[PDB]
Formats: sequence, C-alpha cells, structure tokens
Amino acid sequence: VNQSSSVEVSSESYETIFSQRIIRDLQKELVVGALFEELPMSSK
Amino acid sequence: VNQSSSVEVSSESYETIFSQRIIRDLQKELVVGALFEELPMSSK
Repeated sequence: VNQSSSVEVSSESYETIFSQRIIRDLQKELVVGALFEELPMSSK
Repeated sequence: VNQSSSVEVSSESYETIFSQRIIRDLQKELVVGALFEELPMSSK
C-alpha cells in the first residue's frame, strides 16, 4: 500500500513486522479474595 | 445427600464434620465492675 515507489508491495502484510509481544494494560488489581483465612473443611 | 454419584452418604450428618469450638464476640468490656475499691463489710 505504499504506492509511492514504482514497485509497490503486494499487501501490507509485507510492510509490517508482526511482533508477538503480548502486551497488556494495567489490569485491575485484586484485594478482596486473599485477605481472609481458610477453614480447611474436609466434609460437606 | 450429595447424591451425584452412585453410592451416597446416608444422612448428611455423616457428611458434616461437627466441631466443638465455641466462639464469643467482642463482648461488652466491663469497665465499672472493678474500678472502685472494696470495704470488706461484715454486717448489714
């Protein structure tokens, strides 16, 4: 799609480097779940 | 109960692990019972 040059590439796939960094946003942190303690129940 | 599988416990009492732990709340602090001294009386 850069058609400026006479000999332009077929797709934009060939004009792009697909890095595979899997970036992520700040994701809501979690507090409520771990604060408390467990009663290892072993029965229903 | 927990009747999901062939083979089930009979009463759900054979399920629950009854505990014998007893718990009492924060329970009103008794401030004025002992603040003051005693006159050990021996008559009305």
